[PDB]
Amino acid sequence: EAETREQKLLHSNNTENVKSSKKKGNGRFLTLKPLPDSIIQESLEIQQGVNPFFIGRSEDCNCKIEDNRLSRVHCFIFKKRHAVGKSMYESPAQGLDDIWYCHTGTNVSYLNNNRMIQGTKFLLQDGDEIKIIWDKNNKFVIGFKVEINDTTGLFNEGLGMLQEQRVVLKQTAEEKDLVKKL
Repeated sequence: EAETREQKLLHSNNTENVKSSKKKGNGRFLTLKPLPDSIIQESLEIQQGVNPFFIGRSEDCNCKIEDNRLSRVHCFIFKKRHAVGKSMYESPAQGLDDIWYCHTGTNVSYLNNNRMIQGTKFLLQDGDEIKIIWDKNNKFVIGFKVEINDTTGLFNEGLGMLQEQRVVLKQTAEEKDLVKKL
């Protein structure tokens, strides 16, 4: 209980939160945690792989990294079905969904160790510290930390199942003829 019962708004204690004042994870998959080394500092939340989740100096992106070096829609993250490797394989992965970091601005964004060169795409993983921007010449880096908290049906449960087999992939499908408009 908490209130006399039915008055401010209605029903059981805190209405047992049917619509729920609380929520957390109602459609969240990744929490972008920018660190202090990055001009940004806190934690963002990409909803269940918004697909796509742009990010840059233009709020038009699914997020906002307020960083001048960003050319508006500076970087462009995407999300889609894992899609098993083309050929061979034994147990595919129908369903699930992989993420795709893809820089599209005029500059370059990256993923821990893979430097993208605009209009480029790349795969993302859990705890994948990314860097929307990186200009050591004038002390300006956007250190970020991809933190997958859901991983419900996320293929590979988000955990970079590898040691060294994921390099930046140039654009594709014209930013899927959808991210190409930014």
